[PDB]
Amino acid sequence: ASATRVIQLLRNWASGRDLQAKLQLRYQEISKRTQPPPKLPVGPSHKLSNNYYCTR
Amino acid sequence: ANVETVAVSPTICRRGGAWFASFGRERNSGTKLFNISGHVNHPCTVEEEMSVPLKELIEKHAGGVIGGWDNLLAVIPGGSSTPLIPKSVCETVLMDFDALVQAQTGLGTAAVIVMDRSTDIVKAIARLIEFYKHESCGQCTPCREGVDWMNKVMARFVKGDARPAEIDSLWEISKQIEGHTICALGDGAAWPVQGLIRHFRPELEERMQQFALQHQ
Ligand code: SF4
Repeated sequence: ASATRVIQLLRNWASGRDLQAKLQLRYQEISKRTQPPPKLPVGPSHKLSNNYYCTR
Repeated sequence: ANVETVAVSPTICRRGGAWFASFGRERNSGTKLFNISGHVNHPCTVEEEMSVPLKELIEKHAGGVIGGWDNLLAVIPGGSSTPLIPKSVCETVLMDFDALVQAQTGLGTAAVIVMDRSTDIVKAIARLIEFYKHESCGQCTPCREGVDWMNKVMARFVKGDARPAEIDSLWEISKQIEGHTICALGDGAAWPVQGLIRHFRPELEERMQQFALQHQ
């Protein structure tokens, strides 16, 4: 937020709240648009034995 | 009829059924030809009574195990199709059908293959599986595919390339093959793998640990 301090105070008084604490517009806090690769585990049926389909 | 079965019938008729019957335990009658090969001092073919103990046979007719009896690692008692038994079982087991069945193996052809403690037990069974892979007639799906599959898995097991879980996988593969084939070659390929897994699982896991260690 680039709003000057007097306008910030006027906004806080008119709203009756601390508006700067919870700003609707989102800045740097949000997650990066580039992320590391995932690994994504597998399910309970990914076994090499004791896994006959007729039991599940 | 097997040649040995045919060739004892005239003698059986001449001397009578009872004479043949006296030898061996009950329901395990007569004499038997034994071929002792592998890690013995005097590999040989001998004739002996049916229910002779395996240790007596090896130490009497074959000259004993190479390097002494304490050097014995394993014995395949009835040809390549019978599961191997470790030394602790071979000490008191008898060489008849019923006793070897009780020992989780078979009398088979009564071909005793002896392996001492210097043997790569995984490699010998892998060679037997390769034999079965090269002898399969290929007619039925379980033998034609699964014996080759087991051969590949055992070739990897020799190096230790696999993971321990695959051991149980291999066991299941053998069970799939066994009893689902037209003839007993599938049984004869599944049984040695089952014997190796039953008695030498630590060796397989230990080899896999070494392979995982050296390859980082
Ligand atoms: S189990 Fe017997 S019939 Fe079937 S493929 Fe093997 S050798 Fe041929």
